[PDB]
Amino acid sequence: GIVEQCCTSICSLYQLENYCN
Amino acid sequence: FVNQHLCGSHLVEALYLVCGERGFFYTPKA
Repeated sequence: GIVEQCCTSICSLYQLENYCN
Repeated sequence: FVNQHLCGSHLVEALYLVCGERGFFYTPKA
C-alpha cells in the first residue's frame, strides 16, 4: 500500500496521484 | 517535496498538496 511505497520507500508524484479522488 | 520518504503527517500533507480540490484517500493499513 501507500506506506510501503512512499514511507518505507521513496515516494513519487505518479504514485501519490493514484490516491487522489 | 514529493520525491522523498514520506510518513505520517508528511505523507498526508503531500497528498493534500498534490491532490488539491480532488482530495484523496489515505489508507495506511491497506
